[PDB]
Amino acid sequence: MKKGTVKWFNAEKGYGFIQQEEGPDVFVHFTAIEADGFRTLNEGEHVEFEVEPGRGGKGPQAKKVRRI
Repeated sequence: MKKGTVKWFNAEKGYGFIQQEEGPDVFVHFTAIEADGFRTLNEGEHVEFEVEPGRGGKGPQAKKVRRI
């Protein structure tokens, strides 16, 4: 479970990318976002994300994303 700001979140498509203290971004999708209702984020805002192995194309996906 990592927490970081979001670079961009396409609500029209259902995908986004988050960047933690590490460095690189993460693969996030509406099928991973963990919220109760509106699963839309805002660029510049903080949000959590649980990077998983066989979940995202590039590998690390936001299996567990949170709004912050």
